Amino acid sequence: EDNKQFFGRHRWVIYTTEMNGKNTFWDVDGSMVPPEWHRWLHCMTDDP
Amino acid sequence: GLLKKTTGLVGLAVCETPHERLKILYTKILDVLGHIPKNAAYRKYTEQITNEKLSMVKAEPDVKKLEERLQGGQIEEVILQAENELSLARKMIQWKPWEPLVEEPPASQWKWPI
Amino acid sequence: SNLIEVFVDGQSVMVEPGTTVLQACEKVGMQIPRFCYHERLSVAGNCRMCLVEIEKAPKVVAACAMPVMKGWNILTNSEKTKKAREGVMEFLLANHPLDCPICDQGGECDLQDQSMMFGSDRSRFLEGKRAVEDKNIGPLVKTIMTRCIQCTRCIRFASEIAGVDDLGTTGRGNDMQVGTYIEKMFMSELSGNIIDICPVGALTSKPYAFTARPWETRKTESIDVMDAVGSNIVVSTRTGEVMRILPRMHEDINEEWISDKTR
Amino acid sequence: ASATRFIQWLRNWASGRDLQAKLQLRYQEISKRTQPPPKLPVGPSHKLSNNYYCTRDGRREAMPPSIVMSSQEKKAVSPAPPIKRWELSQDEPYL
Amino acid sequence: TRPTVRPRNDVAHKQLSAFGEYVAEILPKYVQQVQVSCFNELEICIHPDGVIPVLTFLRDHSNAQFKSLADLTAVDIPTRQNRFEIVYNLLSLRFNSRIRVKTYTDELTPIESSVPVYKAANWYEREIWDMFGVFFANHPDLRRILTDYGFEGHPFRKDFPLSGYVELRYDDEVKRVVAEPVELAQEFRKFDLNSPWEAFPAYRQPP
Amino acid sequence: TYKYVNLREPSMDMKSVTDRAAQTLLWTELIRGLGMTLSYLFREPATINYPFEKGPLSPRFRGEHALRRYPSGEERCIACKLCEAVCPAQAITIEAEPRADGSRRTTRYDIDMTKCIYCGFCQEACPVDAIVEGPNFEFSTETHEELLYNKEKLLNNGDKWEAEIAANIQADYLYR
Amino acid sequence: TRDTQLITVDEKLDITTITGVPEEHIKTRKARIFVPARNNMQSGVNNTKKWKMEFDTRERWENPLMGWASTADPLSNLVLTFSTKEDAVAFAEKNGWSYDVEERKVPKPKSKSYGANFSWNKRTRVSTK
Amino acid sequence: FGVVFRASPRQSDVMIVAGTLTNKMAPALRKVYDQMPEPRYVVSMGSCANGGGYYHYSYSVVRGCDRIVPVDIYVPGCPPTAEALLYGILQLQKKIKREKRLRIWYRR
Amino acid sequence: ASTSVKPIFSRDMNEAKRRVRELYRAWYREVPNTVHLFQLDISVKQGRDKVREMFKKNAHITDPRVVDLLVIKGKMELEETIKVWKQRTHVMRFFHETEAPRPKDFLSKFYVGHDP
Amino acid sequence: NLTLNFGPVLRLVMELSGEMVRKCDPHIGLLHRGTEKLIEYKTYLQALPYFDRLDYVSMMCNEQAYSLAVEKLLNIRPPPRAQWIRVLFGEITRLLNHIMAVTTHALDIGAMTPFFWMFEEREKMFEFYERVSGARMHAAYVRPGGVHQDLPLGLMDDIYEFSKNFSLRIDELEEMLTNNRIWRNRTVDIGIVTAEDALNYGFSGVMLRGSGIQWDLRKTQPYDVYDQVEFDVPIGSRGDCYDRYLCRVEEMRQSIRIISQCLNKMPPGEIKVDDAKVSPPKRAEMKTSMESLIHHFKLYTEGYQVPPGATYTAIEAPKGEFGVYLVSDGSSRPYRCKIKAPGFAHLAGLDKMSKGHMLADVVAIIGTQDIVFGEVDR
Amino acid sequence: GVRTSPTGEKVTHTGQVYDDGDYRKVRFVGRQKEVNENFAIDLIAEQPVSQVGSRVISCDGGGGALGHPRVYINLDKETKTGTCGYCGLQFRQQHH
Ligand code: SF4
Ligand code: SF4
Ligand code: SF4
Ligand code: SF4
Ligand code: SF4
Ligand code: FES
Ligand SMILES: [K+]
Ligand SMILES: [Zn+2]
Repeated sequence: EDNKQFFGRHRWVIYTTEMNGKNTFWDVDGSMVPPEWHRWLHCMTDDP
Repeated sequence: GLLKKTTGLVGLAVCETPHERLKILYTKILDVLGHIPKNAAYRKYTEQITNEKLSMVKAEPDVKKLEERLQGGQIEEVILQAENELSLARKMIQWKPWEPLVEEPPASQWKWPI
Repeated sequence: SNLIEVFVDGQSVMVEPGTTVLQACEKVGMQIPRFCYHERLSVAGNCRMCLVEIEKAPKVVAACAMPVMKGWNILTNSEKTKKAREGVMEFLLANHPLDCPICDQGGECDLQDQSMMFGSDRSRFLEGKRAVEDKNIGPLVKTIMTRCIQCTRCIRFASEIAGVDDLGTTGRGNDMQVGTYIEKMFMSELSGNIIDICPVGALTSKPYAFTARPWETRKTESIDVMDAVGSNIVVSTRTGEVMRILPRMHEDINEEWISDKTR
Repeated sequence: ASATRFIQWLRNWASGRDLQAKLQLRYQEISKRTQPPPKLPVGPSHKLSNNYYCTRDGRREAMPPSIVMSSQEKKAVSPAPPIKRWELSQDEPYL
Repeated sequence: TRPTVRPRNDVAHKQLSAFGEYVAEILPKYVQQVQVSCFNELEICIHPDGVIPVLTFLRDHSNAQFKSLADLTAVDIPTRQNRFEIVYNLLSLRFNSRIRVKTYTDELTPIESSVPVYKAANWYEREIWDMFGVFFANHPDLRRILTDYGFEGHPFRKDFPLSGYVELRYDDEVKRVVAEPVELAQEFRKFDLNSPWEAFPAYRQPP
Repeated sequence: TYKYVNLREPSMDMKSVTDRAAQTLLWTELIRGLGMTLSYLFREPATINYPFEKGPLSPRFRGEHALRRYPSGEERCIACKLCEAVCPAQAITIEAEPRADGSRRTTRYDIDMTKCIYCGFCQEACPVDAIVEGPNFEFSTETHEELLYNKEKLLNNGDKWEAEIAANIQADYLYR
Repeated sequence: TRDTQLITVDEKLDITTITGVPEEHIKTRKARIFVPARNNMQSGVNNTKKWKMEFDTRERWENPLMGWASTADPLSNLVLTFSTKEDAVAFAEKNGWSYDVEERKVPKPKSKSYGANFSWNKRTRVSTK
Repeated sequence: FGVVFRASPRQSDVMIVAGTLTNKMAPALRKVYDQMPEPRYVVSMGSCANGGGYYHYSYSVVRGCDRIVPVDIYVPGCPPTAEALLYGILQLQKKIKREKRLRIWYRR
Repeated sequence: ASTSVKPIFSRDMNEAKRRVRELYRAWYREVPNTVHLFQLDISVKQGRDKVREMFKKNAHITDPRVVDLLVIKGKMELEETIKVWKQRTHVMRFFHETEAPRPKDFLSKFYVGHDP
Repeated sequence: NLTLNFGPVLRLVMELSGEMVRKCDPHIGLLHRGTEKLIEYKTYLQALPYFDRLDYVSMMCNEQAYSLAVEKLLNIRPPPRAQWIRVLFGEITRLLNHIMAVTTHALDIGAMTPFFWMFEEREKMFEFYERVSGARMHAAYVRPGGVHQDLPLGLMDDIYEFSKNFSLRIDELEEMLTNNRIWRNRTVDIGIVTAEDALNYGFSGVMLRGSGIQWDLRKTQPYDVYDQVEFDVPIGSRGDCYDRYLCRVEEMRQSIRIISQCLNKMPPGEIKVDDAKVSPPKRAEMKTSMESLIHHFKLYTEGYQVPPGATYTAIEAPKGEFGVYLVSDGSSRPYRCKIKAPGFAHLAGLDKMSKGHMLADVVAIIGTQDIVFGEVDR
Repeated sequence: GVRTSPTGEKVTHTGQVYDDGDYRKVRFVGRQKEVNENFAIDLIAEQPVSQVGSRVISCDGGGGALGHPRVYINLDKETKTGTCGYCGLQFRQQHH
C-alpha cells in the first residue's frame, strides 16, 4: 500500500512464487488472489 | 435598415429586395388559387393566410419589424416558404384533393388492437 | 318474450329472468372478479370479490348471487366498485403466506392475477399472520392449507359433483379450516378435479409438484383414451417431455372435468 | 504530484497552463471506498390511509385515441403556435 | 398533484384536434380517419393513393411545414387483408409539432415512393422492402439494405421464424462458408405470459 | 439560447494581418502543439501495473454468476424459475423435483455463459438471494464448453466466492 | 373513383413463391386454426378471445453435451393471432399451408339460483354452506 | 506488453473477434483469417463472438465465431472489461509459452 | 370490384411473360462471366441448368403481379452477381454442395425419423 | 471509372474518377442482428438491454428514449430525483460520446495523441457507470419508471472532482486541433450541407446545427428536467466538418455546465415510481408483504401490461434525434419496436456530401457524421 | 456425501451418474467430473431442531432483509417438526 500514489496504483500484490504446487515465479495470474483480498485489491472496500 | 451580411442558414442567400419579392409571390399564389373551385377548402384556407401575410408586407417597411410580424424566421425563410406554397398550389390543381374519398377501407382496417 | 332490460355501464342487454348480475355482465364481455363462484357449482356468495355497484343503490351487491332486476344499471368500473374490490383483496392477502416462489400455483394463480388487476399494490397489514396445520387427504392432492382462502369450492364440488360428503369446514371465525376433521383420504374417481377448481395453491397435484411453471409449458389439445367417453384434455409439455394432463372444456362430453386415470 | 518543482515549471510553461491545480490523476480527494450505510426515503404512496390505488392508477386513466374524424368563415389553423425565435446567449454569444 | 401519474396537456390535445380537421377538410379525397391519442399524437390515416399528395401538402403548406421525415416504417398485422401498415413520422420545426401518417398495402400492391417529397425516404423504403417485402414504385434504387446477399424471405413479417431457415458455417471440404437448414442445440423456449384477466377495461372490444 | 462557434470576422488592420503572416511563415501555432505534447512527456503516465495492480471496482460489479447457500449449508435456491423467466438472453435452464426429504430444489441449473449478457436481472428477481453475480472477472477459458456452467460449477463458485459475495451484498443490500 | 389504373386478376391469392419459405415447410406442415381453450387452473377468460394458428409439433431430442432440448423445426415457436376464423383461413390459404379449423367452444349459459340451495322438496338442497 | 495497438492483417499474429459476427460478415472474417501468416491465434471476445449472446436466436447472427474460425481463448462478458480482455491476452501468452513445436518435431 | 387491383409492371400474363424472357436472357448470358470472375469449380452448362431449374420451379404461376415480383427479385439477384456484391459463397448457395440428399421415398423416411 | 470495393463494419463501393469521388454507395447490414424482431419476443423489461447495444457509445441515452416511450404509453411519471439522475447521466454519456466522436475522427485522419488523453477521461466516466449499475458500459440502469437503484454515497462528490478538471482537458484537445492548420485543412469546406438539404435528408443533431439550423430537442421539446437547466446550443455557420467539430467540442463544455447544475439541484426522494404494478418494490418489503411479493413475482415473470397504443418518442441523443416507434397490443410484450437511429439518415447522405471531394475526404466526412453501426443496422 | 459408482465415477447430489456403457464418460478422460462436495440435504439435517413456546413461529431465514420471505409455521401437530419451506430449518413446540 502507498496512499501517496494516484488512485489505481496505491495498492498492489506481489504474487507468491509457489501456489497449489505450481511454480509461479514467472507465471503469475490475476486469479491467484483469494476472495478476501480480491475485495481489497480492487478497491471494493477500504478494510483489508 | 442596412442589409444583413448573411441569413445564417447555409445555402440561403440574402435577399436585397424582400418586400418586392414577397408581393410578387403572394400575388402570384392568389392568381393560381383562382383556378381552384370556390368551395374547395384549400382555396379558402390558402387565400386567408396568404392575404394576412401580404397585408403585413404592404403595411410595414422595416424588415426587422416585418419578420417579427410574420413569425417565419429570417425574411429569406418567408420568401422560400412562399415559393413552396406556390409550387404546392400548382400541384393541387392536378391532384384535386377536394373531391370525395377515393375508396373506403376494409371493415376493420384501422382497428387496434386486432 | 319474457326478457327484461338491464344495463351494464349504460349498454342495454336483454336477459332471461333469474339471470344474476354477474351473468348479465358476461353478455357484454365483462368478467366480474370472483373467487368462490364457479358456474358448475352452487352459488355461495362468501368471498365478496364480485361486489358491484348498482346505480342509485347505496349498497354493493354480490354479483354472483343477486338476480338482476328490470332497469338496473350495473356500474362495473365505478369508484365504489373498485374500492370494494381493493378492500376485499386486502383482506384475502392479510393472512396469506409469502409462498409464491415455492408455490406450484405461481404464474397461474387467480389470487395473484386478480391482485394485480383489481387489488392494491402494497400492504398496510402490520400484524402476524395465521398458520394452519396441513391435512393428508391422499396421494393425489397435496394440501398446504395455509394458502387456503376459505372459498368452499372443494366442499361444493365434492358434495354436488362427486357425491362424496367428506369435505367441510370445522371451526369458526378466523380459525375456520377446510378439511375432513378426522384422518381420511378423499379418494374418488373425480378427486383430482379439486386441484383445478381450487383458485389458489392450497390444493395442488402431488405428482406434478415442483416440476414446472405455467409460463414455460406448451399446451397441446388432444383426447383421452383411458376410457370410451372421449374427454378433451390439454397435454402440457416442456422441452419435449410430458409434464401434466389438464381438462379441456367440452360441454357435451366432460364439461371441464376428468377422472384420476385421465389425469 | 511527485514531480519536482523544476519539471513542474517545464510542463506548465510548455502547456501554457497551471497543470498542478487540475491533475488528471486522482489522489486522496476522491470518496472513501467504504461508505456509511444509507437509509433511503420512501415514495409518496407509502401511506397507511387515504391511499387507495384507484385514485393513483395511471395505466387505467389511459384512453383509446379520440376519433376527430372518420369515414365510417372558419379560421385556418396550424399544429401549434409558431416557434419563438431563440435569443443570443448572454454568457458567451460568440466563441 | 398526483406524483405517479402523467399530467395531461389539454391545450396540445385541442390544437392537434383542430389541425386534424384542417387536414381532413383540405384533402377529403384521401384522408380516411383522423385521431389524437391520450398523449397528444396526431395520426392521419389515408388511402395509399394519397401518399404523395398528402405528404407534399404537409411538407409545403405554410401552416404545416413538416419538412423533416423523422422515420418511415411498416407494421405487419396478419389478420387484416392489407396486412402491412406504412407509417410516416414527420416533424415541423416551424410549429414545433409532429404528425404521423398511416396507410396500408398487401404483399402484392405497390406503394408510391415518397423519395420525391423527402429524400430521407430512400433508405427507409429499402429497409421496408428488405424486411417486409413491400414494393415501392419509382424508387431510384430498390434492393436489400440489411439482409445478407441472396437472403430468402422477409424477416420482419409476423410469420417468419425468429431464427430463420438457414444458418452459416465454414465447411473445410469445400473451403468456404456454407448455408444449411437451421438446427438449434437449444430450441428457443416459447413463454406464454398473457394473464387470463383483462387489464384495461377502457379498451374492451364489443363481443 | 444559442451561440455561434465560427462567426467571427478576422481583423484587417495591418498589425493583425502581420500577426497572421507571422503565424503562417513562422509556424507559430504548429509550435504550440509541440509544446502541448512535450508537457505530457513530463507528466506521470496513467498506466497501472497489471496484473499486480487492478482497476477499481464497486460492490455492485456484475461478474461471474454463482449460487449461494444459507449459513447452515442449505441451498438458497428453491427452484422458482423467476430468474429463468426474466433472463433476457434465455441463458438459464432449470429443472426441479421434490428432493429426497421433500424440499423444493433444482435437479438442473445451467447458465450458458456465452448467451448471458451479464445484466444482473436474475439477481434482481431472485427472492432468496440464491443466484448472484460475483466480483470475479477473470475466468477466460480455452474451449467453448467450459463456459456452459451446470449446477455443480455454480455451487462451486458460491463456495469459492462466498467470503467476498457476502461482503459485497452487505455493502449494497440497502440500496436494493 | 380511383385515378390509378387497375387490372383484373381472377385467381386465388397465392404467395408461396415470393415468401422465401423452403418448400419442405409449405407442403409437409399442418396448420391448426383454433381458439385456445381456457387454462383450467384459472377462471379468467381473456386468453379465449382471439383465434390462433399453430403448426404440427415435430421432434425434440436431447442435446448430447448438456441435455438441452434441440430442434430442427423452424416453425416450432410460430403462433399467429387472428381476429376471426375467416381471416385466419385466408392467411393459411395464400401461404399454402393445409389447415384444420376447430369451431369455437363457448360455455353454455347456465341457470344459477342461490335460493335453490334451500329447497323444500327438490334435491338441490345443500348439506353444508 | 509488446502488444501493438493495431497491426495490418498481413503483419498480425492474433485476431481478436470483438463483437457480433453476422451471416453477412462471416465470409469476410474467414478470408482475413485465411490470409493471416502463421503462427496465428484467434481470441473470441464477448458473448456475441463466444456463442451469439443476446442475439443467439436471430436469423442473421452466426452462433459463435468458432463456427467460422478456430478459437484459442474465449473471453466472457458483455462486454468483458478492458482488464478481463487483458487477462485473456496474458493467458494466450501463457498458452504460447507451453507450446512444444520442436519437441514434437524431435520425437517424430 | 374485388378483383380490380393495381399492377406492379404487367397488366396481364402476356406482358409479364415478356419480362420473364428478358430476365432469362440476361441470366443466361452472365453464367460464363460469373463462372469466370468468381473462379467457380462448376461448368457453364450446369450453371445454366441451375438458372433453368430456378425458372422452372415457379412455372405454374398465373397471377401477373406474382410474376412481376419474381422478376423484380430475379433482377436484384442478377445485379448482385454482376456487380460482384456477392462472393464465391453466395453464388454457390444455389447448389447445396454440403448437405447430403434427403431421400424422398416413404421407406427411407420411415427408417431415419418421424418427419413425413 | 475506377470501382473500389473497400470491404471491411463498413463496405464502401466507390466510383473514383482520378482522385475525385464520383459516387459513394455504402453497403451496410454487416452488423444487422434482428434487434427489432427479437424485442417482439421479450417483455418490456427484457427489451431494455437491447437499447444499450444500439448506439453503444451513448448507452444511457438510448435507455432514456425507450423509457420515455414506455412511460408515455404507461401514462406514469418517474419521480423527480429519477429525472435529475437521468439528466445527470445523460450529459455524462454525452461527454462519453463526444470524446469518442472527436478523438476517433482525429485518429482516422492521423492525429493519434488526443485519443489517449481523453480515453483516460472515458475510463473515469466508466467508473461512474460501474458504481451505479455494476457495468462499465451496458448499465441497463435507466428503466421505465425511473432508475434501478439510487446513487451510492460518495458518487456525487466524485463526479464533482472529475468535472472541475474536464474543461482543462478540452482545452488541451483544442490546443492540438482547433488552430492547427493541418487539421483545418482536413475539415474546412469539407462536406458542406445546405440547411434545406439537411432537413430534407432527415439529418438531426449537429448535422443541422452545423448548417445554422436552430433546433435542439432538449430545448424545443424538453423531456425529464431539461427545462430546469440552463445551457447554450452551439450553432455552425458554414455547414462543414470544421464547424461540426466546433459544435461537438462546444457541446462538451455545455454538458459540463449542465452537470454542474444537476449536482447542485439534485433533490431527495425515491428513484423509481411508487407504483408496484410498474416498478418492482424494494427487496425489504418484497420479503415481508404479501402484496409486494405478488407484484415482484409478476413483474419479473410476465411483466407489466402496457395499454394498447402507438408512440413515437424522441430525444436529443449525442448522435442526433434518437427515437422509437413503439406499438403496444395490451400485453406485456411489445408488438412492434421500430428504432430511429440518427446515423441511418446521416449515412444515407454520405453520397451527397462526398460529391466533388477526394478519397481521403470520405474518411473525414464519415467521422463528422459520427456513425456507429450498432444503430445503423440494429 | 459423495458416493462413488462401481465404475468409479462420483454421484452428484442430484443422483446423476453415467452408466457403465455410456459413451459420454469419454468427456472426463484426461479431465475431471466437477461434483460439489457439500450436499445440501446432508448439511440441513445437521442443524438442531428449535424448541419454541408458541403454536406459530415465523422464519425469515436469518439476517432480516438478507434472508428469505417471512413465513409462519404451524406447530400444532406433535408427531412431526414444523419445517420452513424456504430454508429447511425445523421447529417444535415445547411439551405441546
Ligand atoms: S396461492 Fe397464489 S398468491 Fe398464494 S402463495 Fe401460491 S401463487 Fe402466491
Ligand atoms: S382448499 Fe381451495 S377450493 Fe377449498 S376452500 Fe380453500 S381455496 Fe377454496
Ligand atoms: S446476468 Fe442477465 S444474462 Fe446473465 S444469467 Fe442473469 S439475467 Fe441472464
Ligand atoms: S436462483 Fe433464485 S430466482 Fe432462480 S430459481 Fe433459484 S430461487 Fe428462483
Ligand atoms: S458488448 Fe455484449 S452485445 Fe456488444 S458486441 Fe460485445 S458481447 Fe455483443
Ligand atoms: S364470487 Fe361472489 S362472493 Fe365470491
Ligand atoms: K389449485
Ligand atoms: Zn426459513
